[PDB]
Amino acid sequence: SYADMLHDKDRNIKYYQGIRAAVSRVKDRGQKALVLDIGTGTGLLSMMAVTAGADFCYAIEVFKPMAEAAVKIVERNGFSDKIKVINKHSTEVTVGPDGDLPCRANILITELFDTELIGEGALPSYEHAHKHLVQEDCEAVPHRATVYAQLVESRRMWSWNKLFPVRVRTSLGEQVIVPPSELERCPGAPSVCDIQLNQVSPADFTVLSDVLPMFSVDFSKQVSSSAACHSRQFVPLASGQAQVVLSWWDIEMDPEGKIKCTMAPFWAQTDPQELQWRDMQCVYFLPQEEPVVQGSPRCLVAHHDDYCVWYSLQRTSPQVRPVCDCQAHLLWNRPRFGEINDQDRTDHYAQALRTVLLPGSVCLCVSDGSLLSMLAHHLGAEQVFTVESSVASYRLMKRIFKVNHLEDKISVINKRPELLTAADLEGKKVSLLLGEPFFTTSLLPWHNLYFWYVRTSVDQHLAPGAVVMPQAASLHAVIVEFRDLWRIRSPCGDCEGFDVHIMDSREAEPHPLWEYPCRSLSKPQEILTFDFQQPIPQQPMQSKGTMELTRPGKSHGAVLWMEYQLTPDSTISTGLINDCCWNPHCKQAVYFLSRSVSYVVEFHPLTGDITMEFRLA
Ligand SMILES: Nc1ncnc2c1ncn2[C@@H]1O[C@H](CSCCCCNCc2cccc(-c3ccc(Cl)cc3)c2)[C@@H](O)[C@H]1O
Ligand SMILES: [Zn+2]
Repeated sequence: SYADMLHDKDRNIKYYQGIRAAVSRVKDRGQKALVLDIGTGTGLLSMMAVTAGADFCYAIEVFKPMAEAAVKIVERNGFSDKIKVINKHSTEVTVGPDGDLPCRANILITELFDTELIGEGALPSYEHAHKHLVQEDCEAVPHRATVYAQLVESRRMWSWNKLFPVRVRTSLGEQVIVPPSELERCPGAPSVCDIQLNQVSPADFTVLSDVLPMFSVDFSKQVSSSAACHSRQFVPLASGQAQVVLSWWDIEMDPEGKIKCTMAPFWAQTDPQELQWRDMQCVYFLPQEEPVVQGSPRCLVAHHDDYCVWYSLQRTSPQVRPVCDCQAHLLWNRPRFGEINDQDRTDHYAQALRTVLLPGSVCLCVSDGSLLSMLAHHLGAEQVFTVESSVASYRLMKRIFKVNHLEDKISVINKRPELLTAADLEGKKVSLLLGEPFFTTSLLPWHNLYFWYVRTSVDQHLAPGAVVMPQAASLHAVIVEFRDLWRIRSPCGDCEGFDVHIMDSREAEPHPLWEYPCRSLSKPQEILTFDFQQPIPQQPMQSKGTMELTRPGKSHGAVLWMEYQLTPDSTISTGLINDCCWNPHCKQAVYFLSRSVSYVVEFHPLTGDITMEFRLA
């Protein structure tokens, strides 16, 4: 997490300018400059405050390992005389004879901000600090933040929050899978969706409002963690369906507002060429979509408690954070909603099924919260068994079956799919085991090989000449140059003249690369192939190999992903779709390196784990 904090020169330079100005304001009134730095991490901002002329710094860090690093970094840079590191939560910190501080500080520095601004406890930390740790009449860096909101319509972003009608073409015309009405009514998951709006095509949404300033936090004055709401009257820039609130904040480092960072996306700033990349923006969903009309004014309401923000449109006439009362939002993350609502993807799976559905086939469907079972039945399966391994998921799938009048056409088995019995299949044999494959708990692409393990575990229940779908799957890699993402894992070593070197097999990281532009240096190479049609070989699959770097640029990482061979005539990619183009529904794995790259990759059968190394050569 704290590798990103150092690579952000714009953040560091602005904190440094704020700290110089805030220490000078205090020294110039003839006063002792006493710094309280809540969330010191490395101590960088405490080291800045001393170079600026602060008399002492009290640097608070709750995470022991970081506290201990901060102690060593302060010593190496020569600041131990003027910086005391305290390993506690700021709310446990006291002023007194047996206290952490001898007296209240008069310069308050923090970096307790996430994408939502208040999600890392800034409101309660600042509250406790003004109450107990800081003088009235005190400098704060940052001085003030402001949260902005922009109302939009976005089929694509609304497809992260709602189940749409799903179409399949049967022999006897086109069929429609409709969503349970309670989904349509749900406010959705009571949590922010944090995205790089800079990578959203301006075609994917229509702006309905100006950028509205919704509220400000003044860090120099007493701050409340109390629930509040802020209403802004606005004039719709156009007519359409109010669906999504795009949000971001800016900070001012000084009382005059001269020193400023903003998280604003490209289209809300004056010059795209002056943009400074961040490791971003918020996407919220209105609890109901509703039409707005050009010229015809409405009131957008920002709500917040001590950690959470949420949005409503005030009724024309005319508060707990609403929660999911439909189940779906607790089982399906935003990407998964988007994935299920991709009609081209459903069409591609439909055509795969028309192929491998021999007359009177007996389908077992394996994949969490999957619509394949409904497609299978609509396309002429004799009988459909499906596995849902949680009660919540069992109940949601039964609910979707019921409202589509298929409650007696599809059997849900509520077990771990590998532990399935002959009686769960009503003594019938499976002619067609099928899946996406998708499982809720899969973090890396190959975790979905759990499908293959299940296929192995249930061999004895498969009819002779049983077809599997996917029939096979392959691990693919490509070496890439990242526009920006390298900074997430690239040691700083020197940070504004301060030495943080003490801060600066390898597990591949999952990342939604549709949000992180990059270009291919190698050609894409198939690394391992998995034959689902057969059991898992109980001996590890290895594969040494070479990838020739054919266009120039810093070889930043190997991007790994799955492809699934559905039928012989049909394949689908969770990685490259044809700057690299990435399937926006799945996370790809990145191996960070640290005229050719060489690899050892090994798949382990007892686990599904894959160990790998990528060395330049
Ligand atoms: N109350 C606490 N007391 C003591 N330690 C405490 C307390 N809370 C927390 N921590 C510690 O503070 C430390 C920090 S937390 C927060 C985790 C990192 C979040 N940045 C990531 C990020 C994303 C997006 C934007 C920005 C950004 C951009 C510009 C500007 Cl100008 C300012 C910020 C930053 C950790 O080391 C915690 O362990
Ligand atoms: Zn819900």
